[PDB]
Amino acid sequence: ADSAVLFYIVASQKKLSFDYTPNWGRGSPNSYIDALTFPRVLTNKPYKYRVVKAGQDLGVRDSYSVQSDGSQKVNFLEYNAGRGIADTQTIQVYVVDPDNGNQYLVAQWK
Amino acid sequence: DSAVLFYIVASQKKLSFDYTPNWGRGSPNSYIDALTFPRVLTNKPYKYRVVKAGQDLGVRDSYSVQSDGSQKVNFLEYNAGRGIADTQTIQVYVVDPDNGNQYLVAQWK
Amino acid sequence: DSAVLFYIVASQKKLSFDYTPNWGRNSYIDALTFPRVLTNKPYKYRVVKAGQDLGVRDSYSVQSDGSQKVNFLEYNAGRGIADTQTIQVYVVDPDNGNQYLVAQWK
Amino acid sequence: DSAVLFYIVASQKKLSFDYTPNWGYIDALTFPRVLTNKPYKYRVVKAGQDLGVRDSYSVQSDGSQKVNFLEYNAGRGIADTQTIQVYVVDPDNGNQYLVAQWK
Repeated sequence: ADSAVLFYIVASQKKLSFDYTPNWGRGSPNSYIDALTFPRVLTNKPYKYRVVKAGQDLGVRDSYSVQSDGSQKVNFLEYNAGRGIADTQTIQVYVVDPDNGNQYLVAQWK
Repeated sequence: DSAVLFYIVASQKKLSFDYTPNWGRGSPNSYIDALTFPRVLTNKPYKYRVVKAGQDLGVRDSYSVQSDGSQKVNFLEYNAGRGIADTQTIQVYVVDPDNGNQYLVAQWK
Repeated sequence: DSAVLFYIVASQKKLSFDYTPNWGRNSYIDALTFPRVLTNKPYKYRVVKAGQDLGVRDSYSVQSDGSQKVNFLEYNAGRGIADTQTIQVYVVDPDNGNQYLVAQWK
Repeated sequence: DSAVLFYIVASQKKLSFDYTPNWGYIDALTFPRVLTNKPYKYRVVKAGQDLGVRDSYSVQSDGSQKVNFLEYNAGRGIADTQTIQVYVVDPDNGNQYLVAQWK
């Protein structure tokens, strides 16, 4: 039951809109996923992203900048030494809170 | 409160809401007779409880969520057909139909 | 819901509470006691009997052993409530007037 | 934060925990009474450097759990000069929450 939390948020911020519907970008070949873009990301803090590939923590990188349409791109090339991630691997993407370094899963591939 | 927001993101990828209060005024202008929210949450058919100057006016049935996402709370339905004099504090609570929990969403003075 | 739990651990490193409802019965329910209530704010309680809002009353003191008792005689014009009906008990937040369910009978 | 406190009260009506950091050169961190709803792991970060995750020691009968920094720092304690952050790791999603900090 998550109404108590939702309205804890409404209490703090009356007007809020976000969209973390995952857009998985595919390089060449299509087998590989090389990016993830969110249509509308939270902007209260300059969040960072951590990527996990098949159980391997690829660490934290600087975020690409929120674009004027509110979207943000995570470029997996920046985390994976210049290579896409084969789509048979599970990919986890975390937001990292800059204040305490907390990590929250926001996207998962398979 | 980042931990709570992303708890919401975890369960609800895409969410938009707007409870910026639009205080309606009858005639005379001194009286507030309504409150309108531009875009309410719709996951549950919430209702509204109104407290006028510390007096609990109780719960009533919600007006319809309109096609633009808006929802109106008519204080005439809580205050026996009179607006609320703007010198009184007004508290509006959403009521959770599952457990009857109450959460403040708008406050006049 | 682990994010929320550790949000609490974050704000408050050490915490113990116990709201396991001890109902006071022998067919009418005359009271409800909680072994260990939260004490960060002086909470009041609102009681609803079989859907009927009996409203808010002033709280009894938290006892030395951390317990607090809600006496339904103060809410129901001096009368117990028959187990027939569903009793809901809400904590009332004195800051904003919010209320959260914390106990239910049937 | 009362709204969230009582949401926890709602989900579990009886609960006690104690994460007041017992620091023991700092070799280790002990928590008198950890949550046990999941089998949490811990991640350590030293002076900004991610030491990563290690398997957890068993929760003691008195509810306490010990994090041993020798397992995270290649057999060496951490000098109190540096800031140590300690995160619980949620085994379901891999989320991490800060639960202790040294300066």
